[PDB]
Amino acid sequence: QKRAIYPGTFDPITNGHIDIVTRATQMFDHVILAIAASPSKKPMFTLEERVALAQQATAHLGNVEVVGFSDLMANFARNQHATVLIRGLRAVADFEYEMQLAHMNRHLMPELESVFLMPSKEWSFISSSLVKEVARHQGDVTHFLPENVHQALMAKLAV
Amino acid sequence: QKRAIYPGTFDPITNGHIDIVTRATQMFDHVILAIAASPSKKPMFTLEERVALAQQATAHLGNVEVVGFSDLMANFARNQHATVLIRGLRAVADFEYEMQLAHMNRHLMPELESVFLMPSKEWSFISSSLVKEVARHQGDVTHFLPENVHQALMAKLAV
Amino acid sequence: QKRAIYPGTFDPITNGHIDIVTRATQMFDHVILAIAASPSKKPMFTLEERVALAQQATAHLGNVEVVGFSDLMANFARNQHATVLIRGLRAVADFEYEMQLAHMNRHLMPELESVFLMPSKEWSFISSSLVKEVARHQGDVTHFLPENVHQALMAKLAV
Amino acid sequence: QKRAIYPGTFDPITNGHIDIVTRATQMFDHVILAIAASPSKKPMFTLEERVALAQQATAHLGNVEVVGFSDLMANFARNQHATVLIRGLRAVADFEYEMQLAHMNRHLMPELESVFLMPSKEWSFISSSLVKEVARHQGDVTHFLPENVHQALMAKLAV
Amino acid sequence: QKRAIYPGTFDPITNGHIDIVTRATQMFDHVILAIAASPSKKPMFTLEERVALAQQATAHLGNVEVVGFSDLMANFARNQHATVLIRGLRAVADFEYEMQLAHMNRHLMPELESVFLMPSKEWSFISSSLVKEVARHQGDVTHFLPENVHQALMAKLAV
Amino acid sequence: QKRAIYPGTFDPITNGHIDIVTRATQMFDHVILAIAASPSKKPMFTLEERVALAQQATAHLGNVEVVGFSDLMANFARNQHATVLIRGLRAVADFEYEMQLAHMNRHLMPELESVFLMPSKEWSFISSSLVKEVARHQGDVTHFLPENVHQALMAKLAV
Ligand SMILES: Cc1nc2cccc(O)c2[nH]1
Ligand SMILES: Cc1nc2cccc(O)c2[nH]1
Ligand SMILES: Cc1nc2cccc(O)c2[nH]1
Ligand SMILES: Cc1nc2cccc(O)c2[nH]1
Ligand SMILES: Cc1nc2cccc(O)c2[nH]1
Ligand SMILES: Cc1nc2cccc(O)c2[nH]1
Ligand SMILES: [Cl-]
Ligand SMILES: [Cl-]
Ligand SMILES: [Cl-]
Repeated sequence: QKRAIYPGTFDPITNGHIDIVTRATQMFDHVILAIAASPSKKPMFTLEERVALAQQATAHLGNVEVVGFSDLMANFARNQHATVLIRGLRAVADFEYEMQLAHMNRHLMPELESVFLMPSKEWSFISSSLVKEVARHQGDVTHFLPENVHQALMAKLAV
Repeated sequence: QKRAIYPGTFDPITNGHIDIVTRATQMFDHVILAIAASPSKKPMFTLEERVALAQQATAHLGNVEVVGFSDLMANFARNQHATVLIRGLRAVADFEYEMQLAHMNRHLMPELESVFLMPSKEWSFISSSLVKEVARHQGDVTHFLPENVHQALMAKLAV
Repeated sequence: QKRAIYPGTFDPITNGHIDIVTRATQMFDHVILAIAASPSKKPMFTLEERVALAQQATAHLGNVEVVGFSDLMANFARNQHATVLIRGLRAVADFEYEMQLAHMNRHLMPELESVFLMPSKEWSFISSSLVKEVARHQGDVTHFLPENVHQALMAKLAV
Repeated sequence: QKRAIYPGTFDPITNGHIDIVTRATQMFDHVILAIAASPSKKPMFTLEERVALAQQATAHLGNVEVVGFSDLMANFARNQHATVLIRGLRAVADFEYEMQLAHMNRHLMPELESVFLMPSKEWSFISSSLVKEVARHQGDVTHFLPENVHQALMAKLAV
Repeated sequence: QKRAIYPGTFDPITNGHIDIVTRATQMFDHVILAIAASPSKKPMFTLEERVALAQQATAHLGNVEVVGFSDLMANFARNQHATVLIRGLRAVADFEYEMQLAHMNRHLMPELESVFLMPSKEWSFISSSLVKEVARHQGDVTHFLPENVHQALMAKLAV
Repeated sequence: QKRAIYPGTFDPITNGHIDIVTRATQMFDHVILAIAASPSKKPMFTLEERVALAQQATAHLGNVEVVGFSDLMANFARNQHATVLIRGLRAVADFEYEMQLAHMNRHLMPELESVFLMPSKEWSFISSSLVKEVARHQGDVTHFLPENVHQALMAKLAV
């Protein structure tokens, strides 16, 4: 009945993302983990890779649905019959950008309510960007990623 | 099914608060607007005034319950069987303090989720303290308050 | 007599920019809207496009002069006999970068005073970057741009 | 023609304030240095002390007028026929509070423009409160104050 | 050879403080844990209580010296022949205020270097004030304090 | 005996960097100025150029060692037997990113203590990026760079 969308680039999905979507499923009946194509960010993993990684990483959560999209997130939320948009908040830079996004999304879809969750202390200082940078220099990021994602990141960089 | 609390001092309740609680009622089945006694900040309105003002200002919202409390926010939420704690986010200063409170509340009550809502642009720059400061110095705050609150504030300041 | 420069990339000029330059004209006798070439930012519109867009968008303001430039803004301000440099302030990230810029410009031209204006609430959460991103995904940005700019942005993306 | 007000508590006026008001006088025809009674913060110097100190410290500026006021900043600016309100910006904490005040002042007096000036690097880390705190604890604040203010502060602290 | 001071009110000392001072002892030969009398903030524990609590809580650290002081931090560091001043950084609000203090301390004592340490994620969201606030309102703060401090806090709050 | 690493891209090294490393040498017995290859940032100067520039710029400091590296900084610090990692803190954006880095480095090398220094007021608003931008537009940056670096930057841009 209550449907929420959790959009992001998820390049790749981290334990921080896993924490947020898990909390979302404890709050709403159905959660769409929505992976934006984000070509402007030149992602390391293709959209199809990121969807598969997230599907495996969230298979244990019964009310999570992983979908990729290139639409405007506001339209995609409407077309998923979502009335809640989930984002995790990490730092001041996040907050300020999320504010901009939320006000734009409110303009585009006024009945879509943006709600923010604060991550666990364990994940409050990591990001996909940071994890990739450490991995690019062969540092150990097993603690920060789902097993399947760590394998795929290692495999990716080994090529 | 989902019970949420929206705690604060509400000294007095503003249109920013009304915006946040209205958004909350569109998200959750039952919202407790929880008014802290907050003696340490020496509020302008008494607790009984603040509760009465907030009840009148939210009477049109069918699933809002206005309740006073003097306990720790987490203790009151636990006793009310609430699993969601609503907070509005205004500025960076908000965010950092709310981050603190959220991590403390997660420690005190792990089954309580803190969710942050974003106010309309219309109310993004006001607070109870700013409204009181302007009104005390003979500025016009009509636009920022429910009618009943505006009347009570004028009466208060006329001493 | 009092001459001010309002420099920026204006890729493209938004209603937020229009608000700032309009306020500038209410404060100073002559305002130079100065469009930096900004090749490092790889702008969507060429400098000649951006100048024409801004000229049309500000034609109703009698004391606005639109000029493009690739010089150091401090030298360009001196060569325009400007003693005030206008910038609009939006978020914390803006403020911190504008501070850096102002201190550098003060080093380069000590008699050029940098003054900052805060935008209307309506435009406090938009930017050229955000508007382009929404438009790239076919979202409606008519509310955020001058008519001529919206047409040109639509036309640009339709190719 | 252009009348600007520079309001504050100036308890006491520092070289940071002198820097800001000096820059203002180079921008606008007439600058009112407006000293708030500010009883709620319990100032160290009385209003008559603060006005006298500021007058002496700005006597070399021909187009500065030092005036005390107890009204709302917007009410005083309106009554003084000022169309510019000067504020100095120091840090992020400044910025966010000044943003609030600016939006409130625009609501209260739309014909009043808030303009923000940036202090010299020399004064970017001081405030009246910090200076008083250092001086009270037997630290050297000579570098941060006009001579007349430094003398009065020593006299005050000798009690 | 290197003497460092770690000043604060420590009202009361928390596991965050213990973390910072422990890291300091691993960096410098001798660390003075300097407890400010700080009457202006009206501390919950007296100075003699705060010193006694901190001594017990740091007895396992061989190169820590706990000392009370009522002078300016810079004056005390000079008199203790310390050339390093330790401060912990928690949030953005910390950072900006510490930046101020550091620039003032460099002016007052140029031969004193301010170094900023970062607390563990475990303690990154707590402070003495937050701990007192939670404990006063019947919240569990056992995890955040040394055992001896927890006992003294309970005793204090039982009044 | 006490060994510290000061890592960064140093593209090119500025007087701000010189201030930080100089302060580091006043605090620790041996300082490794470590220049990260940073190919993702597409540096203006090659690693070998940046090392030579930094060597010349720090030749007057007896206990500075300039080394380039492409390793993970945490591993490089271990392999240099460094137990302190120095970073200068400039703005809020710096602080938030440095926090992320420090927590990651603590995960990778728990006995490596990250310590932050606040730069002199003179250099608190400059960066390699800003200096390059001014130089690209033929503005005078002699005040911000060591002589040898200014020459090399001029030479670079003259080609
Ligand atoms: C892909 C995408 N970028 C956006 C930016 C703002 C609002 C939206 O709905 C957006 N969707
Ligand atoms: C009254 C009150 N102060 C708090 C501080 C932290 C957490 C809480 O739940 C609190 N409740
Ligand atoms: C194009 C341009 N970038 C600048 C950076 C700093 C100062 C200036 O005057 C600048 N002009
Ligand atoms: C004394 C005073 N407090 C204010 C708050 C907001 C706006 C104003 O103009 C104010 N004046
Ligand atoms: C007690 C005290 N307040 C201070 C403020 C600035 C610098 C210092 O060294 C201080 N010490
Ligand atoms: C080159 C490099 N990037 C890093 C990011 C995090 C930690 C490290 O140790 C790093 N080293
Ligand atoms: Cl209380
Ligand atoms: Cl007052
Ligand atoms: Cl004190």
